[PDB]
Amino acid sequence: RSEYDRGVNTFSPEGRLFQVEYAIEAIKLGSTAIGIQTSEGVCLAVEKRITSPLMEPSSIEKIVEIDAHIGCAMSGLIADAKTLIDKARVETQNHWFTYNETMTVESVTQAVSNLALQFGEEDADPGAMSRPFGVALLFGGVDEKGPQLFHMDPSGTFVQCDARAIGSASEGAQSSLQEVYHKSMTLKEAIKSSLIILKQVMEEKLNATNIELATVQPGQNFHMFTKEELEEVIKDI
Amino acid sequence: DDIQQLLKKINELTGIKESDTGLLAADKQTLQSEQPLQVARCTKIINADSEDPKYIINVKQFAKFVVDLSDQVAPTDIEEGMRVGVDRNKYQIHIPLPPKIDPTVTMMQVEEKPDVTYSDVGGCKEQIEKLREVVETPLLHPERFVNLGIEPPKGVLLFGPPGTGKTLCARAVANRTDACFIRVIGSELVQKYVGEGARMVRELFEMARTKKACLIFFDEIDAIGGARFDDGAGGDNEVQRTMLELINQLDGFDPRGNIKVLMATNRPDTLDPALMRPGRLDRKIEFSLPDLEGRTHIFKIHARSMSVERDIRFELLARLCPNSTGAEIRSVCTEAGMFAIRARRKIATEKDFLEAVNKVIKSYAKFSATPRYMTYN
Amino acid sequence: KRFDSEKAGDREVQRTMLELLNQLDGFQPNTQVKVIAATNRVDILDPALLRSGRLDRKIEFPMPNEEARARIM
Amino acid sequence: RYDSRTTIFSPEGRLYQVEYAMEAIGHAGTCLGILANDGVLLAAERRNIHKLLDEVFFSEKIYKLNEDMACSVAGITSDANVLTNELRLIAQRYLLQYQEPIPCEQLVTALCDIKQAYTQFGGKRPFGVSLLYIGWDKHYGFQLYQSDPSGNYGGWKATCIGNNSAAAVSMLKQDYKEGEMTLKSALALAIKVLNKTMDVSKLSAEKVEIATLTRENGKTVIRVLKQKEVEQLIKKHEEEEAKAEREK
Amino acid sequence: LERIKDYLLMEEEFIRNQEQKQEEERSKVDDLRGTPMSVGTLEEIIDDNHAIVSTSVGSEHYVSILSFVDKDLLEPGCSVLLNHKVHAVIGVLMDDTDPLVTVMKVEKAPQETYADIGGLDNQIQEIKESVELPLTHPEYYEEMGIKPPKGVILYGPPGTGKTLLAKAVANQTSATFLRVVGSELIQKYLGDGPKLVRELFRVAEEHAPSIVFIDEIDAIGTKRYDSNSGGEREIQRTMLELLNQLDGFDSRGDVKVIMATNRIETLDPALIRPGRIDRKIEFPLPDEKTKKRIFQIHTSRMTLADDVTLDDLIMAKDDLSGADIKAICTEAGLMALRERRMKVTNEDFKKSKENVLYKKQEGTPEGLYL
Amino acid sequence: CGKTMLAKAVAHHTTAAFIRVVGSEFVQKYLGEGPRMVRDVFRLAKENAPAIIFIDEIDAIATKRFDAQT
Amino acid sequence: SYDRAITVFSPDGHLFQVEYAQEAVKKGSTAVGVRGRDIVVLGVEKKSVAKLQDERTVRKICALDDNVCMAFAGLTADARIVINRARVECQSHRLTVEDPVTVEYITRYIASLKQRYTQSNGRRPFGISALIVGFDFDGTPRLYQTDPSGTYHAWKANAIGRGAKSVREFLEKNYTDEAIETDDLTIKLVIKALLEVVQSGGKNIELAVMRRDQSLKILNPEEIEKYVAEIEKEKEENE
Ligand SMILES: Nc1ncnc2c1ncn2[C@@H]1O[C@H](COP(=O)(O)OP(=O)(O)OP(=O)(O)O)[C@@H](O)[C@H]1O
Ligand SMILES: Nc1ncnc2c1ncn2[C@@H]1O[C@H](COP(=O)(O)OP(=O)(O)OP(=O)(O)O)[C@@H](O)[C@H]1O
Repeated sequence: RSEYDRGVNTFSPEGRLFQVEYAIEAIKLGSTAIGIQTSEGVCLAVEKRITSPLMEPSSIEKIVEIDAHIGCAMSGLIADAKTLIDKARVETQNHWFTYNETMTVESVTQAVSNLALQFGEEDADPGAMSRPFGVALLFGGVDEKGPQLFHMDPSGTFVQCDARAIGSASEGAQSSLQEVYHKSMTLKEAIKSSLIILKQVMEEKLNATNIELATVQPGQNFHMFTKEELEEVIKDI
Repeated sequence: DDIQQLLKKINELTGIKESDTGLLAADKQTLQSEQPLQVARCTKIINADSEDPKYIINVKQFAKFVVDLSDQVAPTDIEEGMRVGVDRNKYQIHIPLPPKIDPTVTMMQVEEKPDVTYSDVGGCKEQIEKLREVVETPLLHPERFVNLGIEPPKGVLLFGPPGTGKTLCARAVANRTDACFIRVIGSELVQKYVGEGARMVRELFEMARTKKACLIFFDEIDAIGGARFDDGAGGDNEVQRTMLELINQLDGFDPRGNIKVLMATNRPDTLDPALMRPGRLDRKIEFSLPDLEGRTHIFKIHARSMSVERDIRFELLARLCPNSTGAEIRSVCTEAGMFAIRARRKIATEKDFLEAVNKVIKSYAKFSATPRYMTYN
Repeated sequence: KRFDSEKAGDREVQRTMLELLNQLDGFQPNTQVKVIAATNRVDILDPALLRSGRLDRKIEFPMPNEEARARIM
Repeated sequence: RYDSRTTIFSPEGRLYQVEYAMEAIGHAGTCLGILANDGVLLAAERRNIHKLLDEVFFSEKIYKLNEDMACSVAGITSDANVLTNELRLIAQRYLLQYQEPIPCEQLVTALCDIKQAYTQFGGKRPFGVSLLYIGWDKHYGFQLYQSDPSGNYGGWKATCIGNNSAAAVSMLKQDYKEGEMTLKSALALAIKVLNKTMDVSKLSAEKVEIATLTRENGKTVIRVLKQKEVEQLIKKHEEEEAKAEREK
Repeated sequence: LERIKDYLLMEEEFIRNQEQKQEEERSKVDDLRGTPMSVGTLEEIIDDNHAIVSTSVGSEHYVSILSFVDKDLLEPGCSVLLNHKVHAVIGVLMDDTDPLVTVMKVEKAPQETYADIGGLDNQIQEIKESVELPLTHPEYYEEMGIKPPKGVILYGPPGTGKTLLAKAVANQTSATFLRVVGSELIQKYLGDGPKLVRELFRVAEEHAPSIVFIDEIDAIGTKRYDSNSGGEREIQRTMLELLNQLDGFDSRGDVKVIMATNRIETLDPALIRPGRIDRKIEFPLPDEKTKKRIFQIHTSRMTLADDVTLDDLIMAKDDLSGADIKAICTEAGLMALRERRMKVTNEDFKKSKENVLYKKQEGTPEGLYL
Repeated sequence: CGKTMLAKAVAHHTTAAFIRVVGSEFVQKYLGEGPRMVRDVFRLAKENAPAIIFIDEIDAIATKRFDAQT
Repeated sequence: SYDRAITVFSPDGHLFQVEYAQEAVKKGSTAVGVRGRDIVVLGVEKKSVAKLQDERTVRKICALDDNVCMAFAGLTADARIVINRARVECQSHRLTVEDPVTVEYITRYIASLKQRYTQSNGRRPFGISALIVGFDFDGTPRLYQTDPSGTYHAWKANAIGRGAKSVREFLEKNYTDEAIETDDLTIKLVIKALLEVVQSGGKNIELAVMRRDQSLKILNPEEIEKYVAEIEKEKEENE
């Protein structure tokens, strides 16, 4: 750092962009979210990390529905994620409105990235988004190509990932994922694998309240709020 | 009052006891010979002359004395530029004096070996590797460097956040150096007399030159005048002269020759530019806050001695430590044992460390470590 | 720069500086003896050492230019 | 440190620039008001009196804002002129839209929202003016109000803002009687409080400005007492002190 | 009138402290030793027994040693004692540390145990585990595998009695206690001051278990800022020597450091790091329960009326420090003596709190605003 | 306007030991050097007649051994 | 990095200026809320009567719409602005959609207004953490809270302002399914929780109740006293 971090406008003598890197750091404050993409479908798992018994579990939204075929998991600032999540929800519906078809997971990730990129364009909606967003979004959906999982980052950079981890314990989760992931993994096998990795990397015991799971598969729709099966899958493992 | 009287009576009894209690051939023949034996004050010869030698000697603060050789001496044995002992009464060089050892400089040499292996230092493989080829491999196997015709850096500066492990690595090099290690006392170099410390720095290099291949560790370089504001007040003038004397002896007009210098500073920015310039110190090995693999390794090494359940996950504990120096990771391990001692459980459990992780980092006023803000999840 | 510390001071160092000035000023008119001196900072040096002819020669060393750097490497 | 921008928030959640402006009101002429059953009053200290100054302008610290409302200003002189105009504008704008005199609390809330905005927006400094509002509205009857540079407002049976406010508030809290103010008694309380707060000796008529608002025949009749009316009240206070002599 | 017995005990103790040669061998040594003996450094050792000795006059003549008790103790840097005239080494080297270091050692602690302190029980637990517990039961630490924490910092607002915990440690410590202020290293001479820091530590190692208290550490080490004007504090060099002693190569042996600062933020990060201050203790301003114990302890040895309500004073006013409580108790006694009543009424305590708290004015308009 | 010509004049016409003692002259580097000047005056006033001091050249301080902590 | 600038991040990853705004909420008077089967109730503290000052003007609990009421903790003026904007939106939602505002919508609207101030310099993040309690159409009672950070959450029961943490710890033990069993028992739970951090003042409480079928009513001071006495009797019975 050493100065040159005052704005995304300034460039480092090294040529690095500070502030964009600082926003990448904000994701670490987030709870870990693990997504695995398999031929049967894409599985998303998250650590709810409920702060108090009194607070309602539903209000913390770590896994949200962008559309019937697409689901998203967010690690990072809650408010920033909401602006990006709304754009993805409007865009999937607008693509349906203009083209009478379901938007591909990659195209939604690209569309969301376009707003994320405008950290400081200086032309678009002036007085809005003067800083980089601090949220990393995992988009898991089944499109015409097939099940696809895409990771976006605060810098507008997106990639297709067979398995990925975001948030605190992402680094630990990725190392575990490389050992566990294989091309022929079934969605059921992947769902068990994701929670096993989540249990190892979360300090609290993996009780049903602690973990929220989601799965999108070609035959069914979003189906990304397994409810009371959170207890069933955990007990079997 | 009666209890106070008992103590007063006890004191009176002690007073009665004290009052009642009240109611080698070297010291023989040798002393009679020893008292007549004369003294020979030390002095340093500067020159010699033809015919009567008339060697002229500066006593050490007194005067240039034209003293003839003593009758019972060999003229050849007395030499120009040799310390000698001159009797005050006979005003002659009764016996020559061996060269001054200058023990304070000798004391700084480590002599003993600190018992720390490189294995104990953890999470800095790259920093260890950089030190190995400026400290151990060039000295142990100079042939490889010669084959590429590449000289070793011959200088190293270790800088990093406090508690990173810079000194721990240095003691580890001392354990396996196989060459003289000269730890330097920074306060010793500063001295009451003007430039007295600068004289010591010349001696430090002279001692280093006499030994073959040696490493000098200037820990806390900031103490050795590692800045050159050199303002008009010149409060640091005596130290600034000491710093410059180190710089010239280090490099310029024939440098270390066989001396490798290791300098460790918590604040690198304060160091004077001339010292920072390479040649004096070619390598710049900055130690860095350990990454998650390093944080797990430091936890494992520190906790290996402690008795704990075999199922503890250091990876989770290291993850919970976002930016922790090695000393703070050691502080978590010791604190976790202290909580088990408080509850009197001989074998500690994962929970004890988590309480310590909160205590060592979050409980300290880091503020970032303790979260009251919902802001991000 | 000559210290203005009152009473106790590093008087000896100023005396050494004066001795060099004494040899340089109004002495060594013969060019048989010449002195080369170097400093990382010229700012500390007193104006007296340069004087008018005591150390008239100046040899500024510039930081290496791009052409120079390729040759130096 | 955390000063300059009204926008910056100190690590203790404190807006120093707003706090500095609220403290600044102290360097201003004393302004005090008493709710007074069957009336309401505003009293001010006419500072900076000089032989050459004409004082031709009617009033100086007391400005009417409507047929049934008035305010006394203590703060930066220029900011006061800006706020008084806006308060007058809001009063007529409500009358144009609803054809009824603006309820007093609303006029105060509206200026307070404008004052509040200056604190939340980076470019401007927080207003340095604090003012007292006297008026009668059908919804809540005779009322008295205080506004702060922070934009906070309150309704006070009695309060003071300029100069030695704490001394007046302490004197007012003991002397004031709830429901028994009876206008003429309230005027006496003001002259006595003014004598204590002002370092001026004898409280001469020129130094004091008194404005009284009463509802007569269904119409508010805001009046600024003339010097002769002020003089008789001062003589009565002096005579009362003479009666107090020996007994005290 | 039991005071006379107590005064007698003190006088008797002083008398006891006040009351605390060979036929031929000693007389021969007495003859050998000069009436005046000058102590000087040993520079070189020679087998002939004539060893070079450095002196203030710098006469380094080789001088014979004839020490009856032992002459094998000679070492480089030892301060040998020499005859004023002959200059021969008289005998066993003098072994006394520098005078400034001797003043720090404390043998008597005025305060008693942790009983006087009330409501700092969590703070007492930390100091005990770091200081008293390792010495009393060394086995527990070895079994855990933990090495006992050796350094503590007490940081609190003024009057939270951080020093009182230190005085309590002195009352019940096996270890020799060296009490040195952080502001006691102002040596004018260049050098010397960093050397004094080395001297305090060498003495602590010599005395084996030792506890070092450095009250007001802010003066010795703060920020480590650059020379700037060029005055050059040299205090930074002194702090660096302390930093070296605490964890700078070698080891600290068995010496424990307790340090107290009103402000901890100013203190430089390197000094306040694990390895120099493994355990950190915070003294907060007393709350309610802590205040009750302190108010009781201060009023325990004074006449108390039934009318006085200790709870009312504590609950009504919040912000008073533990020291402030003691001042209220002393002031209340004086308030009663004005009315010539030895017994203290509730009214006296109420008047006392007002008088003590007149200099503490805090807050601005932060009332209507929030 | 003639204050110092009068101040010097008082020194010329004085029978006292009017060491005008402008604030900065023989004064050395010091912090709070007001005592050194006054102490000399008391002794001189005692030696002859009460001495008189004129405060001018008030740059006695601002010495090299001077500077507040921050 | 730097604390001063809403948009500069920190090397750790924190917008400190936003966190500094949360401090103003803590310095505000304590306010508590509970979700009841038919009587969502919010409690307020620190009436702090100032002698010659009228207390109609102080309004810590302000209704936004018929089905939704709100209690603010933090700077008073900033709260007045947020309450008014929420009030306008509630009416606008009825004009845009002829259905009453669901409680979640108004909390999302308040969160969005708060986030918009956080996004750019030239604006100060609002220093309030309002608690919004109401019954939505379909008669479901709900309680939500909004942080100054612009985040919003749904809470069965929560506390904000000075000593909020203490009240929450009390609710963690006290709040039970039985406690919300009766309308009076829910009012009692707010009074008991408020009493712990309200000091012994007792009078310094202004609990307000939403019937979820009727309208918000501020409880009469005498009615509040009767509940306080009933709580004291129950405590004596337990002894
Ligand atoms: N990488 C590491 N591996 C093992 N122990 C470590 C490591 N880093 C720090 N420590 C621990 O910290 C201490 C070592 O600190 P060290 O002697 O290196 O000085 P430092 O604090 O880095 O130096 P300075 O004060 O000059 O910054 C020991 O307690 C050691 O066990
Ligand atoms: N009364 C006087 N008669 C004649 N000449 C005078 C008189 N007063 C002043 N002057 C002339 O004016 C000059 C200026 O006087 P002087 O410098 O003492 O003024 P000052 O206002 O005391 O300023 P300063 O304090 O800087 O000395 C005198 O030196 C003298 O030449």
